[PDB]
Amino acid sequence: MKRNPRVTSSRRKCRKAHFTAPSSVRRVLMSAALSSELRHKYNVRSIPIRKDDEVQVVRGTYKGREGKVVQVYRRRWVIHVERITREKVNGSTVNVGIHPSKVIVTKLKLDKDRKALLDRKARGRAADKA
Amino acid sequence: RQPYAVSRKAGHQTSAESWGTGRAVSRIPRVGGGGTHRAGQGAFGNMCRGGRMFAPTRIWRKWHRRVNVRLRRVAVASALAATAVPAIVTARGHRIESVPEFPLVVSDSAEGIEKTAQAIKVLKQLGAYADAEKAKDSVGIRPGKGKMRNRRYINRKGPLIVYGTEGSKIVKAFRNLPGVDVANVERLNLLDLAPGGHLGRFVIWTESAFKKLDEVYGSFEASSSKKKGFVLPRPKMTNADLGRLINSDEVQ
RNA sequence: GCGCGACCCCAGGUCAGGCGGGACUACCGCUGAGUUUAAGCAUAUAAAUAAGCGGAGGAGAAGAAACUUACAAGGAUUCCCCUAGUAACGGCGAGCGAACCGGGAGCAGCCCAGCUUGAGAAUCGGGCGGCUGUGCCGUCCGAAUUGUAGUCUGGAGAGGCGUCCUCAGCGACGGACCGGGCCCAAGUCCCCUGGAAAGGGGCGCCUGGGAGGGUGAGAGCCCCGUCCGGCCCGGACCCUGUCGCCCCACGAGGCGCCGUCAACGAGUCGGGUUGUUUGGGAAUGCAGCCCAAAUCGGGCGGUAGACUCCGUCCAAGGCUAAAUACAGGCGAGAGACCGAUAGCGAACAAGUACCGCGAGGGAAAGAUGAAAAGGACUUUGAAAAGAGAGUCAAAGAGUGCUUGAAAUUGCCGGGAGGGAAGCGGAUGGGGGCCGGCGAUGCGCCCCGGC
RNA sequence: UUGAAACACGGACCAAGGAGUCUGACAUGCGUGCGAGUCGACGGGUUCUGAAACCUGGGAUGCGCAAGGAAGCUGACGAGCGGGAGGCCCUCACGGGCCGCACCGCUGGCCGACCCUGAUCUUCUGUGAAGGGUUCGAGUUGGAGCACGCCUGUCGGGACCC
RNA sequence: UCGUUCGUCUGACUUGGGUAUAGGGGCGAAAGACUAAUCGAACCAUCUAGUAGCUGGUUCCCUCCGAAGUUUCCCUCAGGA
RNA sequence: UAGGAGGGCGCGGCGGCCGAUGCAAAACCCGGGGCGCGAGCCCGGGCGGAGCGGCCGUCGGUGCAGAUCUUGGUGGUAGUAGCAAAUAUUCAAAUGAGAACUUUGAAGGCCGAAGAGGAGAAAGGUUCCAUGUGAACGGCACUUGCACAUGGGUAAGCCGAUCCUAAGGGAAGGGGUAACCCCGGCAGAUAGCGCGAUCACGCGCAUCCCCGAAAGGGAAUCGGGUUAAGAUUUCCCGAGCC
RNA sequence: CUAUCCAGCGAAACCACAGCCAAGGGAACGGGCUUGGCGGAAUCAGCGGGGAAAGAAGACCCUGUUGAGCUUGACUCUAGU
RNA sequence: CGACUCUCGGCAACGGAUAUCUCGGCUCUCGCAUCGAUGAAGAACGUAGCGAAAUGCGAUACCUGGUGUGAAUUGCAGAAUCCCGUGAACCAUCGAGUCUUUGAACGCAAGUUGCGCCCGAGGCCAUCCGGCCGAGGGCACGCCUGCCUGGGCGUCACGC
Ligand SMILES: [Mg+2]
Ligand SMILES: [Mg+2]
Ligand SMILES: [Mg+2]
Ligand SMILES: [Mg+2]
Ligand SMILES: [Mg+2]
Ligand SMILES: [Mg+2]
Ligand SMILES: [Mg+2]
Ligand SMILES: [Mg+2]
Ligand SMILES: [Mg+2]
Ligand SMILES: [Mg+2]
Ligand SMILES: [Mg+2]
Ligand SMILES: [Mg+2]
Ligand SMILES: [Mg+2]
Ligand SMILES: [Mg+2]
Ligand SMILES: [Mg+2]
Ligand SMILES: [Mg+2]
Ligand SMILES: [Mg+2]
Ligand SMILES: [Mg+2]
Ligand SMILES: [Mg+2]
Ligand SMILES: [Mg+2]
Ligand SMILES: [Mg+2]
Ligand SMILES: [Mg+2]
Ligand SMILES: [Mg+2]
Ligand SMILES: [Mg+2]
Ligand SMILES: [Mg+2]
Ligand SMILES: [Mg+2]
Ligand SMILES: [Mg+2]
Ligand SMILES: [Mg+2]
Ligand SMILES: [Mg+2]
Ligand SMILES: [Mg+2]
Ligand SMILES: [Mg+2]
Ligand SMILES: [Mg+2]
Ligand SMILES: [Mg+2]
Ligand SMILES: [Mg+2]
Ligand SMILES: [Mg+2]
Ligand SMILES: [Mg+2]
Ligand SMILES: [Mg+2]
Ligand SMILES: [Mg+2]
Ligand SMILES: [Mg+2]
Ligand SMILES: [Mg+2]
Ligand SMILES: [Mg+2]
Ligand SMILES: [Mg+2]
Ligand SMILES: [Mg+2]
Ligand SMILES: [Mg+2]
Ligand SMILES: [Mg+2]
Ligand SMILES: [Mg+2]
Ligand SMILES: [Mg+2]
Ligand SMILES: [Mg+2]
Ligand SMILES: [Mg+2]
Ligand SMILES: [Mg+2]
Ligand SMILES: [Mg+2]
Ligand SMILES: [Mg+2]
Ligand SMILES: [Mg+2]
Ligand SMILES: [Mg+2]
Ligand SMILES: [Mg+2]
Ligand SMILES: [Mg+2]
Ligand SMILES: [Mg+2]
Ligand SMILES: [Mg+2]
Ligand SMILES: [Mg+2]
Ligand SMILES: [Mg+2]
Ligand SMILES: [Mg+2]
Ligand SMILES: [Mg+2]
Ligand SMILES: [Mg+2]
Ligand SMILES: [Mg+2]
Ligand SMILES: [Mg+2]
Ligand SMILES: [Mg+2]
Ligand SMILES: [Mg+2]
Ligand SMILES: [Mg+2]
Ligand SMILES: [Mg+2]
Repeated sequence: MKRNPRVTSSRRKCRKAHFTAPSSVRRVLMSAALSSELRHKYNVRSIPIRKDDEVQVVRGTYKGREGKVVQVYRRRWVIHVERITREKVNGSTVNVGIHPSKVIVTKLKLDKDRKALLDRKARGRAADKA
Repeated sequence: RQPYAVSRKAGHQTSAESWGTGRAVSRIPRVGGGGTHRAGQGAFGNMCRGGRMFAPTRIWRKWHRRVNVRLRRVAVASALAATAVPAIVTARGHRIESVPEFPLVVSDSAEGIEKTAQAIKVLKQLGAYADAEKAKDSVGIRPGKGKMRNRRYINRKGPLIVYGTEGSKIVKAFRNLPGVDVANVERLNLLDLAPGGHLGRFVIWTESAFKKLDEVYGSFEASSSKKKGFVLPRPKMTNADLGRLINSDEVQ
């Protein structure tokens, strides 16, 4: 149960916050989980998903399909992954939509900012357990 | 409770006026003007669409009702007694079937516990964990309108833990457990001791708290309670056993 | 053939400045009804209200007794409770209606004018220059003697004397309060169903975290969050907490005595009369006009009057937090509230479309799907479309598309009818439907085994 | 409406909405608590889901505990009778006797307004032994009340709706 | 409004545009005429959900009890005590 | 009957208890079976696709057939009343899916110029012109259009406005006013000073500011050409004028 | 020229349920009730007897302790003079 | 047998009730104190590769700048150097900027983009070492402090 009398526990406000969040806020909301191998290696559970990351679907009808992130299409709360597609009636091919909370990031697109971000998150999870 | 009421001005933001008689329509006030579907439509009536309600609710309803200070204390006394009767604690729905004794008093070593995991062992060593099981298992979404009025989940009641010493930590070991409530000994609440208005809340007393009860409520003697102007209520019937009275030698 | 100085007025696109308008919740001033009630109606009531005209702030207004009381008296203002539906007022009708005492919240008191620089305007503004720069310094003009400063404000005070007792500032680090950014527990393990597992069963784990939300169906462990707190950045602050240097005075203040002085607000008070207002009643406040003061004097003591005594305060100038109010603004948090004819008029390009010359009036209108995967292609047709097909768990969920009632309508099957039909009781014929619609078991017995 | 099948009015049909409520004062009844008391209702303290709960004050706040007078004022000196539920004593028991609650009836005492009365005492205008009354009181000779809750009723409010 | 028929047509004539008068006010060769289809007092918003002893309506079942149109007073006679 | 009371039924929340549901919740549908005197209730079948129910206490914007009730939807009337003023059309051909209604030609008629012709002021605002067009709309129809869609189009020293004053309006100082506002001749160092001068001074100051007319007053233009749509005089050619 | 018939287009008023009469009774003039007369599908064009036909909460009259315009020797006031 | 009318059932229409929702409303509580001549509120017109409305903005016009974050925006198209970095973004936030015409609205007006005056950087010639077109910018009213210019026998002094 909440203690901070500045955070709202109302269904109406919490939904408004979610569905009217700006782009800089959807990056955190559309966050994915590290794989078992990476969670073991970086000591972080989950990260905000990036353009060139590699994922594996773990819940959809496409469960067990791996691929590369090709678009983090924040305006629809979705990511398209390479070759995760279906064909339209006319025969054209379209990329199907995946929510970041139903994939695991099997490989990281690491940068200077990502390395620092992994550090800060790793410094944290240890700072409570120890 | 918080008050609720309609807007004071609602249904009364039109310049509508009755056409009168002679036009083959009822005499309800109507919206004048023209150029829109609103023109000529009824207004201000509780039968009209867009009108104000009959007897609009006001915030100066009587939300809060007063009870005598003494009647509050009498009812708390009755609720406490019923917590000590196994048949009534059973009948009110608590699984009390492996508990050793009623009243259920546990040592003061419980006081210093810290974790929800620590609290779970204590309930297991009593016969208390089964009742806490039922509370957690019974959690579901509230049927009806309340699930969208910020009251989405409901559950059953578990046991109530009463501690005596102020400033303890079992407040924080038990709070994550659905159904389980913690109370301090001096300031007990009737809403916990008889929730739903039904007698028989399952109470786990700490030894620190069970010994303060005689301090708090006193006896059948004047000025013995910590409370002022209070004496425990006496019954209308000293022994309620109709078996013993009806089948005594004196009456037969 | 003057030039003076001051007085009162000019005009300046002179140097520098400040004014007006906007918003309505709450606040200050003015002005000001009637509906209504009195079972009629005129005083009364509605109401010192609505409308009208203005003025402010974050609060505003009030405020430090020309007060109450009649007591062993109390002691600024405001607000709550009580006083109290009371005293009073009232075609004494309908009705109306405070205050003192008492109990709480919060408490805080100040500053002018006047006799009192005269060896000396010691005061203040502006230009210019400089610097440590919300100010200080120099200098030159000017204001002001028809009075700037200092003293002093009735509780006093000026004087006089007197052992005595009291006084200067800037550093340094912070604590609090204020805003912001980040970081932080545990399963997505095995089987089944399903389009989808967030469902069921198995086995586990977190919990100072089972508030809430998202994610393809009731998710603590999938994601954001929540608990405990950690960190980094930036403020305003003028409140206090400690270390450093500087040491407060012959000026002022306190305190002890003295009795010589002892100044205290004028067309104002106060009285008459008129109108309004009030619970205020031989007149509660206010305002017009007339009369018009006093200094052993003035204002009060809720019945007008004269005298004796008694209690009480000192108007006619000014400032002053806190406790209080808050349908507006901005920023939050909640709810036994409403659920698209409800809730604001407006959940939506709603004060919109549209109407009116105008002042103004003022709607209707939410929901495909988990995902557009929104129906390629063939065939008939001028086309719209149809028939096949394709997508989908599903399209019979097909772009006003979740469900999809009634009124009313078409088709198919059945039934009946000589100027209504429907209806209540009877039953007969047809239908249509009902297997808990309706039983086959129990007692003696003889084996042949359990 | 005395009287409706009416040549009385309203009603073409269907869906949805649609009218004795909230509040303040009082009253009777009922329930709860305490009881000559009873209310903690403005505050304060405390309270980690709670605007909740819990504690505190009151030696005088409200109502009650005393009334009659316009007022100045004065302020209940202690009740008998008839009938009575019920209990007890007697009788073989029918019948008798004793005590008798509530309630009904009857007659009184006392307080007060008004009238009447007057020993003694006293601060000379007060007191009041005795003795009163076809008078009047929402009096006393029964302490029963206070708080909360609900229905009903009267009234004020938009006040059942138009 | 239309058809036919009518009145007047150098005049106190017809007419456009500009301008003046605004609600117990205007303007009137006077009809209470006209003042934006509104006139014996326009229109708009508000006071205002104005008041009505008067008309209309007033939403589920069963069971039990069950009336009055008469008295007195009232500017009382369709009302109330 | 009016009226009063009791006991129930039903709707939506809240505190409690007990439960159903993707092996199909709610809602709705039925010539399905039953229970209850009744309010109502239980089950079956179907449709639907994610929520719901019973019991105790408690609470309320809690039960409709009416109100010339409110809003929405729907009938019968009824393929009915009706589409009838302004004299009138006809033949061939083209086009086109389709022609009484479009286009060309021919014929027959009408307005008869105080016009059914050619141009403007007000008012409108793109209706103008070209190209194309599924629906709607053009009260039959349409290939069509004043509709819909996409584009294009308004050229000035000389036409106007602009300048001047009319009736009249606004207005500074001043007068009134609680203030919003109301008063312009009331006469004030009235606003503005004007003119000659500059290389500075002089003179004079009288009835005085602004607004108000695309019909009053008024600097100046004519002819000939040109576009799908602009011009008679805005563009081009020539010739002038202020 | 309509009406009429055809192609195309296509309303509204009104509507408890309806729609053949005679007498009786009845809220004293019935489509429905009582008793009789009768009574046979489905359609077209007209007509104005009836539906006490539609239109409009009678404007006449009365009532109301509802108004308003106007008047005056009504009551109470008031600008002006 | 049929037509018509009425009726029962099944299916199909018509219509939008019901159920289930909800970035909306309503109510209560809390914190704070911030418009304008330095031109506000309000009005108008513009502004995007493809936009009418709403939202945003102002000729620097769905934005410029700084800072934080750290790789998108998205209906289509395009530059993409913008990817271990001065670095994407219909991102957040705010200090630097811009801010058309109006409006208390201010040079006079207004059914007018109408009608004046003043200054003036910049350029041209010489009718001067002045004059011509200027980019930009002023000119409202009342008031206060100072100043400059001036008026009147109002009161004086001193003269002539
Ligand atoms: Mg009608
Ligand atoms: Mg409403
Ligand atoms: Mg007044
Ligand atoms: Mg009123
Ligand atoms: Mg009256
Ligand atoms: Mg009345
Ligand atoms: Mg009257
Ligand atoms: Mg007002
Ligand atoms: Mg103040
Ligand atoms: Mg009282
Ligand atoms: Mg009053
Ligand atoms: Mg987590
Ligand atoms: Mg699972
Ligand atoms: Mg959830
Ligand atoms: Mg977390
Ligand atoms: Mg007076
Ligand atoms: Mg003051
Ligand atoms: Mg609405
Ligand atoms: Mg609406
Ligand atoms: Mg389906
Ligand atoms: Mg569907
Ligand atoms: Mg769904
Ligand atoms: Mg549907
Ligand atoms: Mg149907
Ligand atoms: Mg048939
Ligand atoms: Mg039958
Ligand atoms: Mg049968
Ligand atoms: Mg009658
Ligand atoms: Mg009749
Ligand atoms: Mg009637
Ligand atoms: Mg009718
Ligand atoms: Mg209904
Ligand atoms: Mg008391
Ligand atoms: Mg007795
Ligand atoms: Mg008696
Ligand atoms: Mg009422
Ligand atoms: Mg005629
Ligand atoms: Mg003629
Ligand atoms: Mg003629
Ligand atoms: Mg004319
Ligand atoms: Mg004219
Ligand atoms: Mg006449
Ligand atoms: Mg009403
Ligand atoms: Mg009647
Ligand atoms: Mg409700
Ligand atoms: Mg209702
Ligand atoms: Mg209905
Ligand atoms: Mg009814
Ligand atoms: Mg016809
Ligand atoms: Mg005709
Ligand atoms: Mg002519
Ligand atoms: Mg054209
Ligand atoms: Mg047509
Ligand atoms: Mg002009
Ligand atoms: Mg002209
Ligand atoms: Mg002209
Ligand atoms: Mg030319
Ligand atoms: Mg036809
Ligand atoms: Mg007959
Ligand atoms: Mg009839
Ligand atoms: Mg018959
Ligand atoms: Mg026939
Ligand atoms: Mg016929
Ligand atoms: Mg007829
Ligand atoms: Mg009729
Ligand atoms: Mg009538
Ligand atoms: Mg009467
Ligand atoms: Mg009258
Ligand atoms: Mg008279």
